[PDB]
Amino acid sequence: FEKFPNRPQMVKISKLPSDFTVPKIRESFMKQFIDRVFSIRARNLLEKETAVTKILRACTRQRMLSMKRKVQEEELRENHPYFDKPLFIVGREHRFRNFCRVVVRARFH
Amino acid sequence: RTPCEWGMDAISATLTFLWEVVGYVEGLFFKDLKQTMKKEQCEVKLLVTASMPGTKTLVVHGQNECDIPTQLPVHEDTQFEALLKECLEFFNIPESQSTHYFLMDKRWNLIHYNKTYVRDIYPFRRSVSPQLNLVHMHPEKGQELIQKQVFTRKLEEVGRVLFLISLTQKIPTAHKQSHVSMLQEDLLRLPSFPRSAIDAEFSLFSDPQAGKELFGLDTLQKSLWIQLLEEMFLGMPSEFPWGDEIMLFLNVFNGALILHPEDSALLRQYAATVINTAVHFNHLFSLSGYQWILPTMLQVYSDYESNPQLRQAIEFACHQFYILHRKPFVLQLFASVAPLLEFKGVSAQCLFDLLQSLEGETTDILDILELVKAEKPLKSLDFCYDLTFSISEAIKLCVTVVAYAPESFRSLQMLMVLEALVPCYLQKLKRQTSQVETVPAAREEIAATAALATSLQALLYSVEVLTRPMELDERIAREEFRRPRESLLNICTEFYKHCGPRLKILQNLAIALELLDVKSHMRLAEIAHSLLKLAPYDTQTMESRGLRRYIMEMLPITDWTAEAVRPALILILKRLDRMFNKIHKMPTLRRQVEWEPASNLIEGVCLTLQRQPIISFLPHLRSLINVCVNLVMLSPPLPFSTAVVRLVALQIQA
Amino acid sequence: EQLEYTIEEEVAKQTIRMWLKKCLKRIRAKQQQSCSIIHSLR
Repeated sequence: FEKFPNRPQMVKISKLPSDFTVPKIRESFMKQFIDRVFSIRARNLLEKETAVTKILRACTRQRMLSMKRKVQEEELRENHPYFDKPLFIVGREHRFRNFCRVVVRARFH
Repeated sequence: RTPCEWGMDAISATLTFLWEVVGYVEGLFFKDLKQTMKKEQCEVKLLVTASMPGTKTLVVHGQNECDIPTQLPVHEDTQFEALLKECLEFFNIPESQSTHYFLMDKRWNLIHYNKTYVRDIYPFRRSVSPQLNLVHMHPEKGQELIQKQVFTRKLEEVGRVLFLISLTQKIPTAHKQSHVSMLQEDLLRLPSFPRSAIDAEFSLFSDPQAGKELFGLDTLQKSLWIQLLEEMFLGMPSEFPWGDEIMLFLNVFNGALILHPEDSALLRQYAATVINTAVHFNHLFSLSGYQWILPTMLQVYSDYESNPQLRQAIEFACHQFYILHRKPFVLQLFASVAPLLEFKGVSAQCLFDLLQSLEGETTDILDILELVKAEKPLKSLDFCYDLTFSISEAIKLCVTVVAYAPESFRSLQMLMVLEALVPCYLQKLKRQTSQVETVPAAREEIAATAALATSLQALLYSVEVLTRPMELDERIAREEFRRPRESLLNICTEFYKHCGPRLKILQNLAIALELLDVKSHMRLAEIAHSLLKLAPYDTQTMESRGLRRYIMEMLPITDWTAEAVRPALILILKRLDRMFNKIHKMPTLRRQVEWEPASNLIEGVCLTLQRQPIISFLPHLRSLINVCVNLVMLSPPLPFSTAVVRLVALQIQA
Repeated sequence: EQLEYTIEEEVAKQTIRMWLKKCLKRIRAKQQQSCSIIHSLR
């Protein structure tokens, strides 16, 4: 795969005019993005203290809530169009592939 | 170990110099140091990355000798203030004499500050609880002693940070990575890392006598912490798997910026370190990594408009961020600014000014790049993309995001951004035409207007989904349903109202192109229809500013002469007819219905009927009048009756 | 070897702890009687 040139998938929307450029942006980024005058006031110590307390509360909340080969694997998956898709037509995210995976991997003093 | 009058002073003095010696020790490794210090039970005084469960309980003695002491509890988040309050309550001390008593350790000769955590000063959890004393003295002397001791302890902590930095710097490269890796883990295991790095003795800075020195020490310590974090980051592998815990580190930087934004040196260091981290973690910051830094930068930017130095620095930093990560950076910036948009938040004008700055080149006043550990040309991190963008590109990006997932929260945020941004762009165009009246300026104005029109047409085409119709859960659902529609109506009504009249006057100089195609008028009308369908059930949709602005401020401006466009009006008229028919059918709705907005709806209708009389022949309007007069009569207030009679008069005239 | 080292020092101080207990008893008795005296001084 490394021999072939890279060509990552890009965002494409069909329901748009023909004069709309549809800027160039990666599909993975869009997917993860969607899935997820007086200055006297700010100089007061009270405002700084409030901001710091807000930061500390956020940090406490976060605390409460809480290799190279694999990196290459995702890099290749992102760069090339047909990777991990068997026979080029099966579809890496097809329902029938899920059915095949579940039936094949089904296992059980 | 041994008590002494000048013990902590000696420790501070030693620490101020230890980091110079540490640079000359050959085989000093983190593991050995940690194990030795732990075995000696004094690691806290040397390593900032030291975790020690503090005393569970404390014993305090009163004024008299051998009087009943008190055995109070100590938790993980208890400060000496609550302990002192409990002491006062137990010892029956009048409130008038409540500012003369302080808790101090006679053995170690320490006078305790109110807002310093107890567990920090007594990390040792031994069989013996520390003995404190409630000593009475003049408030001034107590404050002076507290200032002195906190100054000394801050010096100690500065020395510790310096020691760690020096140790990290002076180690063999082959063993560097693992070392820094461990330095992360310990920091994550600390229950009080972010607080220790960020928290400051605010209440003491106000002291005129000794606040300046404390604040200087604070800014030095913050700078050192930032430097240490940068060193730790740059030692890691570039593809380290980060979770949300990254914030716990990145937020530290923010803590400095909030406190000392106005300090040229600290601001420079912050900018340089953020740029270095972004370059190092290319994959992370190219995906979701600017959602942690940017909000605080925007807040400071907006809150210090009067500081051209700070503004220029932030603009330069954002320009470098763009030159690095290009469009993902802009999208993440919009996501980060959406929550703070006001239209105590970032105004549409501050955002517009920041984008304006990004539109051009900015000089390095502070010489930030000197501190940047990367290639000075600083080419794009991703090989896919040498260009400069405009606001039009940002509008395109927002439109594309909306089109991709119209029914999503991020789409809502992008719509808000667009609503805040478009009017400023229009004003910019107007000003540009004004200052310079040359013909090419006019030509560029037409071209920009055309581009924006096409972009908004694409938006309206791709936002078809919202056309569909339809206790706290109900509120949330309705809010989500109506906000995007309101924002779209606002954007398009404002665009048409501003430009349309401007087209004639501009064309006066030196073939008017339709701003919005018929299909887009129909789409906007059926959006308004979907919104009206719920409007009688919910008061807030009736009060909707965007709905009212559309009905009474755009329907009169569109030229309904074209039979192709007319059905967009017919749909709205039919919906108004059906709606008022319902209102009249059952008085149950009529009991709680608010009619002041509906008067504005009728006012929009008759405004259209006045502006173009050609509307009046179409039959669907007659029925609306009839039911309306029927609805008049059990008596609508004046503001509605006046509108109804005015509509009747207009119809008669037509 | 580290286990045996730990065991050896642990048992050494486990022997020392008995002397510690006895002297602690004596000194606690003396100091408690002195605190009783001071209480009388109240």
